[PDB]
Amino acid sequence: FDEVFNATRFASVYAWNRKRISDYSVLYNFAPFFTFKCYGVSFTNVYADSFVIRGNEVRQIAPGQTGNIADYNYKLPDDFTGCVIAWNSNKLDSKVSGNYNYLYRLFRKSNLKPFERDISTEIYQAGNKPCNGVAGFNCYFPLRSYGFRPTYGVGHQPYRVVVLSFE
Amino acid sequence: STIEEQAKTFLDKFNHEAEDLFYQSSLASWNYNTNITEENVQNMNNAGDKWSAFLKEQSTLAQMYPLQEIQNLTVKLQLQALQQNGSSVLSEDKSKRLNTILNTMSTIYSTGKVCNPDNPQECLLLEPGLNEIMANSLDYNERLWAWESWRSEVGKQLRPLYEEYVVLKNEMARANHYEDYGDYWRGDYEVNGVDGYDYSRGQLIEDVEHTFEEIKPLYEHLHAYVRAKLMNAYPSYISPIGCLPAHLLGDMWGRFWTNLYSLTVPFGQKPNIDVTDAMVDQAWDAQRIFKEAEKFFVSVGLPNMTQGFWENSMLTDPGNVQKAVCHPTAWDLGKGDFRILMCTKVTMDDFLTAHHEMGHIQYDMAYAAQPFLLRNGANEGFHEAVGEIMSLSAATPKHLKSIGLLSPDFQEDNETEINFLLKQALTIVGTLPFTYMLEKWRWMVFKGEIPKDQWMKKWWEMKREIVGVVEPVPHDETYCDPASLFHVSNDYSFIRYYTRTLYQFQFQEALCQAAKHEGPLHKCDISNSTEAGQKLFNMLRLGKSEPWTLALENVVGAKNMNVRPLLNYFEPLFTWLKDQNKNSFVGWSTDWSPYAD
Ligand SMILES: *[C@@H]1O[C@H](CO)[C@@H](O[C@@H]2O[C@H](CO)[C@@H](O)[C@H](O)[C@H]2NC(C)=O)[C@H](O)[C@H]1NC(C)=O
Ligand SMILES: *[C@@H]1O[C@H](CO)[C@@H](O[C@@H]2O[C@H](CO)[C@@H](O)[C@H](O)[C@H]2NC(C)=O)[C@H](O)[C@H]1NC(C)=O
Ligand SMILES: *[C@@H]1O[C@H](CO)[C@@H](O[C@@H]2O[C@H](CO)[C@@H](O)[C@H](O)[C@H]2NC(C)=O)[C@H](O)[C@H]1NC(C)=O
Ligand SMILES: *[C@@H]1O[C@H](CO)[C@@H](O[C@@H]2O[C@H](CO)[C@@H](O)[C@H](O)[C@H]2NC(C)=O)[C@H](O)[C@H]1NC(C)=O
Ligand SMILES: *[C@@H]1O[C@H](CO)[C@@H](O[C@@H]2O[C@H](CO)[C@@H](O)[C@H](O)[C@H]2NC(C)=O)[C@H](O)[C@H]1NC(C)=O
Ligand SMILES: *[C@@H]1O[C@H](CO)[C@@H](O[C@@H]2O[C@H](CO)[C@@H](O)[C@H](O)[C@H]2NC(C)=O)[C@H](O)[C@H]1NC(C)=O
Ligand SMILES: *[C@@H]1O[C@H](CO)[C@@H](O)[C@H](O)[C@H]1NC(C)=O
Repeated sequence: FDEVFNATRFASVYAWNRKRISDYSVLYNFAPFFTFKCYGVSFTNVYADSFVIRGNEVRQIAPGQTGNIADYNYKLPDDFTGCVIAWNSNKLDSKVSGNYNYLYRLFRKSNLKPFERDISTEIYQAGNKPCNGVAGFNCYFPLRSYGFRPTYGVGHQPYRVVVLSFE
Repeated sequence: STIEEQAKTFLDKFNHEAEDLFYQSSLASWNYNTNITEENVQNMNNAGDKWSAFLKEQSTLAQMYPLQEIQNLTVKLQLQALQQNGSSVLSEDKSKRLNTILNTMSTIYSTGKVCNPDNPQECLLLEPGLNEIMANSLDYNERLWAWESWRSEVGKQLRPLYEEYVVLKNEMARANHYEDYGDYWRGDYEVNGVDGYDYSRGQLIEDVEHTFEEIKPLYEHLHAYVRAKLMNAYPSYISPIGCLPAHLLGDMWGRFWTNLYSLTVPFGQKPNIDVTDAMVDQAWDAQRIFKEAEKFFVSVGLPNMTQGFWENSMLTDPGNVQKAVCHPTAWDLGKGDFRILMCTKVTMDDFLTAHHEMGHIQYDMAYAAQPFLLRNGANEGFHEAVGEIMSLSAATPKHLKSIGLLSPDFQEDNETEINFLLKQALTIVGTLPFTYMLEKWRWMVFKGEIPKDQWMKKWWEMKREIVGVVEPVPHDETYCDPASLFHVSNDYSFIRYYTRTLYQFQFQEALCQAAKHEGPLHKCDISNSTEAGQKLFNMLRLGKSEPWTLALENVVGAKNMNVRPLLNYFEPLFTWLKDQNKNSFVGWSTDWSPYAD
């Protein structure tokens, strides 16, 4: 647990760290935890995924939602069993002149399947004339980046999310 | 993949990149405006030119989607607001020449000077010192010297430049299928293809001309009153059947009549409502003001301030070396960052400018969810109207005596409210004829109905016929009087100041009617009522995504601008004026002139 809850750096949304883990009371009396509304409960082994997203997107990590995160980046099934927690990291994950080392994807050809991870980096093709691996007209590069800065309103700041799964 | 999915996909990437670059540029401009140096100028111009280049490239790129196939509305609105060729449709030489004459006109207006006729080494600029004589002096000869000399020594340098600014602008606008520059300007109030809320670029003229015909019965009476009062401070210079000489009107152009209040005050023995002493006697600092403003705004149902607004804002004047720009504004830096820049004192005018600017900020906060290109008022006149109704409502005794600045006793008489209404009319009504007439002149000049050897003739004919103001010295065709105004020589549209004055009172009446008000309209305060807040938010949260003729109906109940709320506002003053001009001659004749004898 100690590793992915307080580490020095977190992972980006299109490629999230995954841990198949081989004490719950301590996580509570801690950092503000701006949301702790889980579902499965009021096991053999557990997985613990984590990533960094925007503020006003945290309401999309949930069963049966829609957005550029729950369609191309991270989707939960309708019978979700683990839970989710999310909190603020505005002071540890932002810097003047932008923190361009966090990425997310906003173009894809088919919506994600539950519990899937997409690392591919092919040039997206919107038009009908094929692109053949070079940007330009109707062919884009699908990985943009948050420009995290400290002088953002709550909702555009970086938030760290950690999902625990059950089985 | 038809034609529309491609436009949508392209708009996504545009939104992302534009949001980022815009935040950077606006942060640079803020950091320069609050702390002036020599490196911040460069740190601002760098981002400014980068943003302009990005926008130009994206506009050139967005021309490949034929507008006549997009079937949605918001997609079409964005693509159309992005495809605007603007300037640069001209050749290179013409674009460079237009930029050069624009710069030369702005420089001439800014740094021109006129000096005394008996000591020519004692000149004085326009801003600190010329329009201080016009607004304070009570000498006929001094005001006449100032008025004549400004127009004769600066207006005569702007004519040969204006004569070709007109040609170049007309040609640029004709190269965009617009038929003249005036049509390009009116092309902001246009709605096309909504089946019930249409509006042509040619109906704005008709609607302005038809709603101005119902203001004349009040403007004529205010005119007669101001004239019969000026005839006691400059005896034997005004004629009781003629116009008003153009140099006796309070400022260099006569745009506002608000400096004549010390001369034409109805009841001069009753002091006006002015809370500056009771604010100092309670140690009201530069931060209790904004707290009370936020309290007023959250009372009706609107949100709080973002808590990033309190820390980053520059509310007071800074320390020893932090030279800034002390002009109150509201900044919308983007990405959820809203700020206020003003150097507040402990007075009463700042207590109202606080509410004005926070109204601007509330409008900016309401529609921050729309796409990038659709973040603005519904047209040119909505933002300032929304900002102004708050200052209108927060300056009434029924609100001051509940904040805590006035004694709970001290009921007000009727003479005090006539004083208040007359001071309001001297700056609200006394500026509608001027605005309408100047914009009519510019439209007729651009259209081609006034040949370039009849500009001053028509200008002074219309001034005598519409505004009721005669010139004190004949002006031949070598002058250019309109270009001696900021908006004319700096290429700014001017019709917004006329539609704003109507939207503002329509909003105020529709909001006071939902708060269940009973008295006259000039006593209403929308505070402490939730229905008014909801009715205002249901239009604030729209932005430019809907045609303005629908946003106006969401609040008021009509589709076009009306004028009945304004006269309903001024009714008591109207009755008093109609009973104070029994002996005078209501109206004016266009033949008398101060030199005809
Ligand atoms: C989260 O991790 C941090 C370090 O990554 C822990 O910080 C340490 O806390 C202990 C006890 O408070 C101190 O003795 C150490 O000096 C701290 N380390 C540093 C570098 O300051 C923290 O305890 C962890 N908290 C939880 C709940 O896991
Ligand atoms: C206002 O601007 C001035 C100059 O543009 C800033 O002064 C310098 O700021 C840099 C920024 O890191 C410092 O390293 C220098 O030591 C400052 N020098 C002096 C003489 O002040 C100033 O910091 C700016 N204001 C604020 C609040 O940062
Ligand atoms: C194209 O038009 C449709 C309707 O004409 C828009 O559909 C709306 O989309 C928003 C955004 O998801 C929804 O909240 C609304 O509920 C939709 N309306 C309806 C009636 O379903 C669509 O947004 C338009 N295209 C774009 C890019 O905005
Ligand atoms: C906007 O300006 C351009 C020129 O800068 C006009 O001309 C077209 O530009 C496109 C650019 O790719 C060319 O492909 C066309 O051949 C040009 N000529 C046309 C379309 O007749 C363009 O027409 C202007 N459009 C608007 C709406 O003003
Ligand atoms: C303000 O109110 C006073 C209070 O009545 C008005 O005074 C009246 O004026 C009329 C004029 O026709 C007289 O007939 C009444 O006798 C007056 N009242 C009293 C009690 O003597 C005054 O006219 C009002 N002023 C304005 C500008 O409306
Ligand atoms: C808005 O209404 C509230 C409550 O109805 C007013 O607040 C109270 O007003 C009563 C009546 O004077 C006072 O006795 C209380 O002390 C007030 N409470 C507070 C916390 O101030 C409030 O004054 C009204 N606001 C306006 C602008 O009229
Ligand atoms: C506004 O702020 C005050 C305290 O500053 C708080 O009590 C109030 O609940 C806030 N209003 C809203 C709508 O959150």
